[PDB]
Amino acid sequence: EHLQSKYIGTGHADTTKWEWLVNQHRDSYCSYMGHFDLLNYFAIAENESKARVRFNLMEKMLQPCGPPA
Amino acid sequence: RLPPEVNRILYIRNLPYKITAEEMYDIFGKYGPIRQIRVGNTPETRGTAYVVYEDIFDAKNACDHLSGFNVCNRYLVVLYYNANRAFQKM
Amino acid sequence: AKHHPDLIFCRKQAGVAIGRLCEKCDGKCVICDSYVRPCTLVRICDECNYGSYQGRCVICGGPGVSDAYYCKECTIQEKDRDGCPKIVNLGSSKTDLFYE
Amino acid sequence: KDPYFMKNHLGSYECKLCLTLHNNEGSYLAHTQGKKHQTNLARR
Amino acid sequence: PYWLYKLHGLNINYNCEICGNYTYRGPKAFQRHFAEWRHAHGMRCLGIPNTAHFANVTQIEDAVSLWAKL
Amino acid sequence: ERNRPLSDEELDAMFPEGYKVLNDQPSGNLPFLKPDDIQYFDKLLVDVDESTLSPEEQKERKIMKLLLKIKNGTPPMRKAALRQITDKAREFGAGPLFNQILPLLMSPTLEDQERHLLVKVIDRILYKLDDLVRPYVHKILVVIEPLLIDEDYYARVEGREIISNLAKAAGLATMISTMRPDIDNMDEYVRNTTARAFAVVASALGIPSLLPFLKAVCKSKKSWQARHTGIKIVQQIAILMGCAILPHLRSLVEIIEHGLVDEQQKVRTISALAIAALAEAATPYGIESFDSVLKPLWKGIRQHRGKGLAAFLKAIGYLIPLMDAEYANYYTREVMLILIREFQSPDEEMKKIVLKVVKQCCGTDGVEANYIKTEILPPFFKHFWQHRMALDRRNYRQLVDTTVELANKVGAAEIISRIVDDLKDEAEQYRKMVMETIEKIMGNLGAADIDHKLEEQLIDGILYAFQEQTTEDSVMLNGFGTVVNALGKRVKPYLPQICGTVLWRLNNKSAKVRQQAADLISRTAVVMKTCQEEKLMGHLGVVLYEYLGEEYPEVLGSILGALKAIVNVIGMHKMTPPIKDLLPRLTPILKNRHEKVQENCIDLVGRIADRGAEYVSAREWMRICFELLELLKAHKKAIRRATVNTFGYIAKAIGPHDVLATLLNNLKVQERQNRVCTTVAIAIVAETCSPFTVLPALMNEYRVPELNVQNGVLKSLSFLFEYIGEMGKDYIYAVTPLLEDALMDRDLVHRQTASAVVQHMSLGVYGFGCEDSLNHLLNYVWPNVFETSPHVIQAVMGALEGLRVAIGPCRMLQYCLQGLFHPARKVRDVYWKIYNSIYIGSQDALIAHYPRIYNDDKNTYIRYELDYIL
RNA sequence: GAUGUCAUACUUAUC
RNA sequence: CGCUUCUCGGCCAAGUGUAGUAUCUGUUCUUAUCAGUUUAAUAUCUGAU
Repeated sequence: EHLQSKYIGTGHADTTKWEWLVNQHRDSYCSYMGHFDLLNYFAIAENESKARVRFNLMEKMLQPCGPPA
Repeated sequence: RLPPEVNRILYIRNLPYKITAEEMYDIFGKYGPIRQIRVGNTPETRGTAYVVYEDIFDAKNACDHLSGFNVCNRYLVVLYYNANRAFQKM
Repeated sequence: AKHHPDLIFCRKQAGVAIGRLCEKCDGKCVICDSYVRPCTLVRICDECNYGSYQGRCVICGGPGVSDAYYCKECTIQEKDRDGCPKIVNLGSSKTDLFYE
Repeated sequence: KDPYFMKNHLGSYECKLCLTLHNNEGSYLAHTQGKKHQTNLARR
Repeated sequence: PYWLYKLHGLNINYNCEICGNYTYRGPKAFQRHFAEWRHAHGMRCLGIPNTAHFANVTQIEDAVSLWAKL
Repeated sequence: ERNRPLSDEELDAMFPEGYKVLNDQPSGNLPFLKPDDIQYFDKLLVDVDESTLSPEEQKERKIMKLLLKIKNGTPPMRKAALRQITDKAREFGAGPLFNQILPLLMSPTLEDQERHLLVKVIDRILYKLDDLVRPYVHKILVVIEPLLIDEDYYARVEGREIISNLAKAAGLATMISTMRPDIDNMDEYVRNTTARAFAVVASALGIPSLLPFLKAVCKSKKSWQARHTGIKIVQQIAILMGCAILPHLRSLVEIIEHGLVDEQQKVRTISALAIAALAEAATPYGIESFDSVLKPLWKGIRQHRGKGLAAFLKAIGYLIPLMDAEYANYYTREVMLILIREFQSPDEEMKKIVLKVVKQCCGTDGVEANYIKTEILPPFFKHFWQHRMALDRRNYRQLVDTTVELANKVGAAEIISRIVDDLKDEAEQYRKMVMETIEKIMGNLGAADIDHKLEEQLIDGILYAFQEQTTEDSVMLNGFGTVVNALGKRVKPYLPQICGTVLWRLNNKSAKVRQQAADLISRTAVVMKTCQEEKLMGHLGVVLYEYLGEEYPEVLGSILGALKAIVNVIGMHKMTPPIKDLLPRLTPILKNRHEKVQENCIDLVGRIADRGAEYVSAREWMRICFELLELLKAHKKAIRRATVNTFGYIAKAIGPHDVLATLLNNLKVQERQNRVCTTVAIAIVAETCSPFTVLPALMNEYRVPELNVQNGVLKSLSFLFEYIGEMGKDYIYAVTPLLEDALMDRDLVHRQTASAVVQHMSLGVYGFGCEDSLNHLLNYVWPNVFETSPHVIQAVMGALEGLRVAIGPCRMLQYCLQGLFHPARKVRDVYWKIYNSIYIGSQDALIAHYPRIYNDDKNTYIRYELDYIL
């Protein structure tokens, strides 16, 4: 009720798997954008810099798994 | 506003046996008119008494101003009267 | 508190106003209600401490005497990073005993 | 001499015939008279 | 008694097509008889080994497909 | 009923032997119905006889019958009726429940307890009847309307909570549609109650949720009554939510600026009161909010006189600290003459408004002290310092606040020279107000400005006020203590003159005079050590050592408090009443049935055990530890917290070998508030002394075949672990098989105690490498989360929150795995709650501990960022 | 195993 | 009343109020199908023979 409205990503008993997967992907993107080690590993894995990787992580926050079902 | 545990009668435990009726009437009559006072005259009920007042507020003020009163060399206690606790010996 | 399940907290934005405790609830925690090993003070909100509500008790609501603080079990469990632990509504607690 | 009333490890009474529990001593003596106790005595 | 048969799920007709379409008067009784000697002797005629994948298998064709898929 | 006279037979039948004298019953066991309440329960006197003549509404008569158990029945019967009506509120319906509760609460022969029980039954049936009382919103609002304007604060708080619950349950459209014809009513009190209910609904449902409706109600020009009701609702919303109003100030100010311009003076006064209230709350310092409002207010205060000018002056005094320094200096230079001209006003409301504005008019720079002492303070002393102002509390507290503000602004000596003449008056209320003002001036400013020509007169006035006290108020003793603390070393030719008065007041026929003298000796006990007075304190202690024979227990508790203050202000082993002749003297004094006297005796016993434990021969402590078990089970919450500390001090002094056996023997009592206190005392004794010596003995109390003793031993172990914390890493292997065996018991209380002990061991040994015992206890605590009791569920939630912080969030996510998509909803809801608690505890730790999910056909769930490796 | 009346007992440092 | 001697004794009915909860005691469904709500699956309720 109020816990799902105050803190997003908690869930309830009628939560589907797609919303939980989208919340887990958003939490993983926030942990990658927050921690410097994950951003450095993502910048060393590809040829892009830290700003391009941060823009690609911020642009993928809107529906990271796809359309809902 | 009064709790339901208070009543018109109040019990006293560990009372001196050498106390007269005039001293008990003076100690019980300080908070109001005392209707009746019964002292125990039994070896199994020695040191206990029951003082019933005419007013409920006067009985509550007497029970609030007698718990731990200075007496002879014993530790007297004043408590409220209970129907289930007074007939525990039977 | 933990004794009354009908008590609700404010859960607002905690500012710089430090919480206070009365003489009857001095030393006890706000959430865990423990009087052993204090770790961090409680931060009140802006609406819970304004005007006549400044320097009052968070649990009971009377005049404050000492400073309010949380126990050591609440600082490690991330219970002090929540909102203001101020009791606003008093339901089925210290209300029927005054009328009886 | 009732062979069904026993003492548990928590200071209570246990009837193994009907498999019932009783906290005080006055509830074990009043559990022998009833419908379920008579049914357990007649079935066994 | 009717209360012990209605509360425990008894007196409910269930069909088991593996053991010659036998009858079972309970879901928990059928789950207990699935891991038993009679269901193992019924499944040994078709050639399926007694494992944990065929515990909830009732039809013979579904059990044969589960044995052929593994 | 409790004050009815009884005969001699009823008095003799209620006394045991061995004492020397010096149809009207509805359906059986229902309680006695009142003769004036035979209208609502008229269908209960006859038999039911349910045989093809029982409609559904007759079951609503059962909803009346439980009400017969709720109005004047037994409190267990009332609790059973409340439990039957709360769990069956959805099946009975809100319709017949409201139709039976509405004439019962509107009876003219009701009481306070019956109205409180009806309000509690309406609030308890409001959580299950959500979105169903929308036709019954007006019938509840008409009954909850006089509850907010009541005299008692608890009934007003209950009415405000009921109004907030009704606003949260009925939404915003139904409350606006129900209160819409209640604004243009002819009754002013009903309109004020409807405005207060609308303000409570706007505070409970948000300010912009009711802001355009209030703007449309205030901007409509049809009658002055609707505008006055809207202004009163805006003033009540500004006075209820100070912080919430501040953001809405700009809006609220734009609606309040439209008023105070019509021909009706009542609407202008209501708009001025709303602006004053707004200034107090909305935009507390928002001068701009009052900008477009400061221009007509000065014109209305300068062009007219009366109640509207007083309201405009109050609004100007409330908005004057909310402006700049130059604006406040310009406003204070043009409002001092209007405040001096209104000092001779015969109206009490205008005088109260002037006294409230005088405290805010001089609170910063701009107002000189000489002009305030010459032309402002003599009219404030001649027009406000009267005898009629001390009768009302609102007229006395505001006057005391204005006097404190004048003493803080101008000076404390000029107020002390004029307030000392009223200390020896013939009125008790005026003398108490003067003593409170002197105490506030001594606490805020001090006594440095007082010379030697006024300190003796102030001390004589304080002595005359303390010696001629007729009430039981502690204001005079606190004022004398504050005056002594402000004096300090300046009261050195005053200690014999106070001691000769205290010794004379300690021996009197009255009982409150000795208690007042002991309280004055206790309040002035800290001023004797700082003034190099050691013989007088010893003489007072020797007098109070023999003053324990006062028959009044309120005087004996005050004498014990004075003795404790004298023992705290002086040395423990350097007292002329020494500890060798006082600790046996207090051993029969600790067996008192009072609350404050027993608390003072327990505090004195704890101080004697902490600071004077070497003054006994180790024999009286073992006798007093057995009497300390009878000091608990008291409804005061003060002696039970000191008795555990006294038992811990006795166990630290005499060795933890004798008190532990008494604490284990006193654990089997089968009484409430007697087993938790002994467990807390045993935990305090184990935390003060070595916890290993009480380690096998705590394993012994679980060996006895008893549930209460095992529960008390588990509670003592949990409290000792919570008091130890990081010191419990060495006592975890000894408590691990006991916690493993206690969790497998059939009793839910023992499982809850084992879960609490596991949560204490998890919160205490977190980060020490003790994850093996936590993972072993989590395997047994995991079937304990499916219980139906809320206390066991809360204990399991606390154990899970401890194990998620101790063993790590990964183990908590692995234990809660495969339960979010469970078929059974009763376990899926608990798994979702555990997952939400683990996410609120540690959200960043669930990224690396998340399981691998395969991608679907339309959506992808595989984390391609973490799956790559360099 | 559920239901509704009665009794006993337990817990949350509740007052 | 002051001094000396003998003996004895002392010290170093615990209540009320609020929140939840585990048990027997006093009683009930052998109604044979269909459709709907709900339940993981039972149980239960609602209309037609």
